[PDB]
Amino acid sequence: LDNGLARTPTMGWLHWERFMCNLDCQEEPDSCISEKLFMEMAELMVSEGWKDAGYEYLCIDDCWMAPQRDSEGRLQADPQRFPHGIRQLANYVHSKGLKLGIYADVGNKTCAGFPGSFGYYDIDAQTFADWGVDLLKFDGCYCDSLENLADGYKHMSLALNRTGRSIVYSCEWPLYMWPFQKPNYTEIRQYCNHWRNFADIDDSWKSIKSILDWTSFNQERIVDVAGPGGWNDPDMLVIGNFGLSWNQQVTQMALWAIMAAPLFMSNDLRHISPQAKALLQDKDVIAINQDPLGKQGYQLRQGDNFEVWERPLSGLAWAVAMINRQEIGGPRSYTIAVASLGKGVACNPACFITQLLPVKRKLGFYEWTSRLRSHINPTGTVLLQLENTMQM
Amino acid sequence: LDNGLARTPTMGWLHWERFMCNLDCQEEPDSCISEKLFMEMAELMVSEGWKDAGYEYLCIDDCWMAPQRDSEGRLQADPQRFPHGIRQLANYVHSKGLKLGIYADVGNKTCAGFPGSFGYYDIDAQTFADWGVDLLKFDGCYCDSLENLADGYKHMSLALNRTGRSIVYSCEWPLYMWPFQKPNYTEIRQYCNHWRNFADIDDSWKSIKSILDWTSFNQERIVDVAGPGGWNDPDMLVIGNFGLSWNQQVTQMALWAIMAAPLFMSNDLRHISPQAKALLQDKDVIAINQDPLGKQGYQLRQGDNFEVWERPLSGLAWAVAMINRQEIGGPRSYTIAVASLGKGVACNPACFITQLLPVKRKLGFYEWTSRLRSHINPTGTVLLQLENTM
Ligand SMILES: *[C@@H]1O[C@H](CO)[C@@H](O[C@@H]2O[C@H](CO)[C@@H](O[C@@H]3O[C@H](CO)[C@@H](O)[C@H](O[C@H]4O[C@H](CO)[C@@H](O)[C@H](O)[C@@H]4O)[C@@H]3O)[C@H](O)[C@H]2NC(C)=O)[C@H](O)[C@H]1NC(C)=O
Ligand SMILES: *[C@@H]1O[C@H](CO)[C@@H](O[C@@H]2O[C@H](CO)[C@@H](O)[C@H](O)[C@H]2NC(C)=O)[C@H](O)[C@H]1NC(C)=O
Ligand SMILES: *[C@@H]1O[C@H](CO)[C@@H](O[C@@H]2O[C@H](CO)[C@@H](O)[C@H](O)[C@H]2NC(C)=O)[C@H](O)[C@H]1NC(C)=O
Ligand SMILES: *[C@@H]1O[C@H](CO)[C@@H](O)[C@H](O)[C@H]1NC(C)=O
Ligand SMILES: *[C@@H]1O[C@H](CO)[C@@H](O)[C@H](O)[C@H]1NC(C)=O
Ligand SMILES: *[C@@H]1O[C@H](CO)[C@@H](O)[C@H](O)[C@H]1NC(C)=O
Ligand SMILES: NC[C@H]1N[C@H](CO)[C@H](O)[C@@H]1O
Ligand SMILES: NC[C@H]1N[C@H](CO)[C@H](O)[C@@H]1O
Repeated sequence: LDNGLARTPTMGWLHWERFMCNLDCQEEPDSCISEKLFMEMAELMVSEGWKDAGYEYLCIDDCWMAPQRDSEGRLQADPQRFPHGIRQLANYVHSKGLKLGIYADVGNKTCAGFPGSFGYYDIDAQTFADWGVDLLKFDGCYCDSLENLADGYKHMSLALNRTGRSIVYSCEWPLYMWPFQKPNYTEIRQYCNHWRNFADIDDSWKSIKSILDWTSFNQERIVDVAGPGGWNDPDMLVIGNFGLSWNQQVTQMALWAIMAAPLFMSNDLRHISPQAKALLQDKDVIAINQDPLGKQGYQLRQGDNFEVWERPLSGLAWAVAMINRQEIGGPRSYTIAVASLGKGVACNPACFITQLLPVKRKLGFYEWTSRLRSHINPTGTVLLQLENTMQM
Repeated sequence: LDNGLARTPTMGWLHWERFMCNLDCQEEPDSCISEKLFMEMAELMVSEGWKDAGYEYLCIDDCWMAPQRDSEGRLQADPQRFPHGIRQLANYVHSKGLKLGIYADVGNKTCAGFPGSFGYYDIDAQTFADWGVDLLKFDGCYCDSLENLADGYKHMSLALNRTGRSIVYSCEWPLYMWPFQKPNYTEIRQYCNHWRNFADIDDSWKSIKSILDWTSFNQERIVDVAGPGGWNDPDMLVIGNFGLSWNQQVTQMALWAIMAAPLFMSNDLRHISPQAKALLQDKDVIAINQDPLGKQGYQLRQGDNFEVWERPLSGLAWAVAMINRQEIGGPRSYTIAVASLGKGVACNPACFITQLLPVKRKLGFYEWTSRLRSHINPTGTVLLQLENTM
C-alpha cells in the first residue's frame, strides 16, 4: 500500500490474544475490554519504555462497539465499557505521544457478532478519520463470496485514502481467501500495509511451530512480495504470557525479526517479567526487524531437527537464526560453512559475527573459508548478526 | 512390592531425558554418559540441598555398559566412560549419603542395543547386589512374547529378593503390555516398587498433557492399586530444562504431588535456575507428594477447559489442584463448592485453605457452605491444602 506508512514493520500493542472478548466488566474488571484498560496500557507503554523501543500503536481489536449503530447509522463505542468515546480515547493516546488502532469487519458482522461495515465502508472510514484513528485492522468474518470479500477490502482501502488521514490498513484478506483460492499477493499488497496469512496465534509453542512451518512451506509465495509499505503478518507476539518457555520466547522474537513481521505485543504490560520485557525491548533485535532495507528473511536449511533462517540487511549485513526443533535432551551442536551464509556475501572477504540471542556475545572475525560452530537449546534459537568486513 | 522399600514415592535423579545416550566423550566430555557426570551430580545433590529436600537416589539409565559381557558372562560398565566400575561409583555415592540406581533390560538387548539380561536374570541380580546397587530400572525392549516379558519381570524381582540386598525395583512392564493386553495391576504391584504406565516424557508441554490425560482416562484402573511399596510412574520431572514455561513446570510439580508419583528429576543440576530449584525443593509440595498415607489422588472434575484433581492426605487433610487447559487469553476464573471437595468431608464444618502453588498464600477459613474462587493461568495450576477444623 503506497500511502507512505509502514516503511518498516509496524510496532505496537494489540489486545486480542491476551484479553479476547471479555465483556464481564462486573466480575472480571481487570481483563474486560474497556477504555480504562487501554488508558492504563498507554500509560505503561510510555512509562515502561515501550514507546522508546519503538512500540507506537495502541490497537483495539474486536468487542469495542455497541450492539448496533446509532441514529445516524454510524458505529458507536459501547456506552458502558467506553463512556467517553473513541475520540476522547484517541485524544488521550495522542497526548501520550502514541497512536490508536481500531477494528472493523468487512462482512455484515464482526467475528464476535458486532456491527459489520458492509454498506458503510465510506461512512465507517470517515467515522474513524474523525475520531482520530491511526490504524485499522479489518477482519473478514461473515462474508458471502470472494467477490464480496475482495471488493470490501479494496473499497475500505480507497475509502480510508479518501478520508485524507494517514491510517495504517491491516488486512486479514489472504487468510480468508482459503478455502476458496490462493491469494494474488500483488493485488493484496496494492491495498494493504500488512496482511494476515495464517491462523490465529495462541499462547503455545505449538502455535509458533505451526506459523513458522507454514511460513517456510509457502515462502516462495510470500517472501518477495514483502517490503516497505507492505508486510506479511504472522500474527501477534505472545512473549510475556504463560505458554512459552524462555527459549521459545527467544525463538519467537528472533524469527519475528527474521521475517520482517509487524511487532504487535499481546500481553499485560502491567504484569510482565523483567526477562520478557528485556527480550521485547532488545534494541539489536528490534533493529534487525526494523532494518531500512525491508527484505524479509527465509528458511535456508532444514534437517536433522535443525532449522537455519537468514535475513539480508542493509550494508551487506545479515541476520542468521538457528532453531533446534528437537524437544528432548540438551543443547545440540550445529556447524555451518560461513560461506554458505548470506548467499556467500556476508563473509566475503570476512565478517564479524555477533550473537544477539539468547545472549549477546562478540564471536570475532570469520574468514570466508571458516566454519561457524554453535550450540542451540531445545526449542531455542541462536540469533547472529554478520557484518561484512575487509579487516582480517 | 513388600520389600520394605518405597514406603513413600522414590525421590532422586535419572539421567535419561536430559542426557539420553550421549557416548561422544571426545566432543562433549561434560555431557556424555560417564562416571564423571554422575560424580558431579552427586556432589551437587549434596551441595545444593537436593539430599536435604528428599532426593536420595542417583540413578543410571541406559548406555552405561560395555558392548558385551566379560569372561564370566557378567555385565560390565564401559571401560572408558566408567573406568573405576559401578561398585566404586556406588562407594562414592554412598560416601555422599546417597543411593545408586542402575539400568537393565528384561529382553535380549537394552533399548540402546547393549547386553540384555534375558538368560542372566540371577547372574545380573547378584552382580548388582555385589556392586552395591540400591535401585534397578528394568526396561522391556527386545522381548519375544508377553509370557517372556511377565516371566522375566517376576524372575528378576525374585532374584533381587534372593540377593538379600534392599534394592528398589522399578519396572516398565505395564507400558510394554499395552496395546497387546490389559495389565493386571495387582499382579504388577506384587512384584514392583513402581511401574511405568505411559510413553516416555520429553521436554514439552504436549508430553505432560498426554501423560495427565492418559492417567485421568485410566484412573479407575490404576489409582486404588497404588500405595506404600507400589506406585504409578508417570515418568521423570523435566523442570529446569528448556521446553516448559514456568506455569507448565508448576503444573508438573503440583500434579506429580497429587499423583503420588516418584519424583525423578532429569535435568542438569550444574546449570539450573533459582526458580526451578526453588520449585523442585518446595517443602510443602514435597510433603504432599511424600504423604505417609500414600493414597494417590485423582481427577475429580473436567470441563470448560478446567481440571480439578484432589488427593486425600494424613490427618483429614486434602490436596486440591486446579488446571487451566485453555492455552489462550489470560488468568481464568474458576469457582467450586467447597463441599464438593474431599468427598464432602474436607470442609465440614469448616476448613482452612492454604494455596501452595504458584505462590504460597493463606486463603483463610471456608465454611461447608462456601465456594472457592480462584484465577488459574493458562497451562498453569493452582495447588491448595485443605486442613479440616476437626
Ligand atoms: C492516497 O493514495 C495515493 C496513491 O494512490 C498516495 O500517494 C502517494 O503518496 C506517497 C507517500 O507520500 C508518495 O511517495 C512519495 O513521493 C514523493 C514524491 O516523489 C517523495 O517525496 C517521497 O519520498 C520520501 O518518502 C519515501 C517513503 O514513501 C522514501 O522512500 C523517500 O526516500 C523519501 O523519504 C515518496 O516517494 C507517492 O508518490 C504517492 N503516489 C501517488 C500516485 O500520488 C497518498 O499518499 C494517499 N493518501 C492517503 C491520505 O492515504
Ligand atoms: C524378600 O521378600 C520378603 C517377603 O515379601 C520380604 O519380607 C517382608 O519384609 C517387610 C520389611 O518391612 C516386612 O514388613 C514383611 O512382613 C516381610 N514379609 C514376609 C512374608 O516376610 C523381604 O523384605 C524381602 N527382602 C528383600 C531383600 O527384598
Ligand atoms: C491378578 O493377579 C493376582 C495374583 O497375581 C490375582 O490374585 C490372586 O488370585 C488367586 C485366584 O485363586 C488367589 O488364590 C490369590 O490369593 C490372589 N492373590 C492376590 C495377591 O490377590 C488376581 O485375581 C488377578 N486379577 C485378575 C483380574 O485376574
Ligand atoms: C448482508 O446481508 C444482506 C441481506 O441478507 C445481504 O444481501 C448482503 O450480501 C450481506 N452482506 C455481506 C457482505 O454478505
Ligand atoms: C494480481 O493482481 C494484479 C492487480 O490486481 C494484476 O495486475 C495481476 O495480473 C494479478 N496476478 C495474477 C497472477 O492474477
Ligand atoms: C532371544 O533370542 C533367542 C534366539 O533368537 C530366542 O530364542 C529367545 O527367545 C530370545 N529371548 C527374548 C526374551 O526375546
Ligand atoms: N482471524 C480472526 C480474527 N477475529 C478476531 C476478532 O474477533 C481476531 O481479530 C482474529 O485476528
Ligand atoms: N520406555 C523406554 C525406555 N528406554 C530408555 C532407555 O533406553 C529409557 O529407559 C526409556 O524410559
